[PDB]
Amino acid sequence: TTLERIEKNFVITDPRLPDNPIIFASDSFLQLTEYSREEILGRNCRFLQGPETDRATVRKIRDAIDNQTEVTVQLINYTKSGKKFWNVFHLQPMRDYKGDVQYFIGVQLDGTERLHGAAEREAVCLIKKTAFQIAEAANDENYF
Ligand SMILES: Cc1cc2nc3c(=O)[nH]c(=O)nc-3n(C[C@H](O)[C@H](O)[C@H](O)COP(=O)(O)O)c2cc1C
Repeated sequence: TTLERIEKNFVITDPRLPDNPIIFASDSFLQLTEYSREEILGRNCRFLQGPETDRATVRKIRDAIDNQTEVTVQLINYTKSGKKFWNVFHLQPMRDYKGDVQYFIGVQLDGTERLHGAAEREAVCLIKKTAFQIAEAANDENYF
């Protein structure tokens, strides 16, 4: 139940810094994407995007960041070696006591296909629970 013990794909970014960089990436995220921490810490997550990534879906994420709201989408992402995967992606802002966004949590559920129906429902339920758990752990450890 510790932040570093959560065995899920996620990053935490700081939108009060230039270009909303990654300030924490989970071990699972590194294994999934094949990047190491000296490669992606302090960088924006958009390195996951590539030729087949749908630009309109990316705009939805952009808008949600600009508006400081949550969002859930499915989109194609790329590992460092350039292999494609489908990503059910959930963005969850982390607000302090007065409602200022301190960080964004980003959770990735990787797969080989875009999901529909009950399988999409399941995936979305899962990543939204994971984001809740991350937010609680980070706060309980005064991690950031
Ligand atoms: C916490 C967080 C996690 C993100 N995770 C992903 C991701 O897993 N895959 C992806 O394609 N974009 C992800 N993004 C989106 C990019 O960082 C960026 O916000 C998006 O591409 C839109 O901004 P842009 O138009 O400048 O590229 C994430 C953003 C944040 C803030």
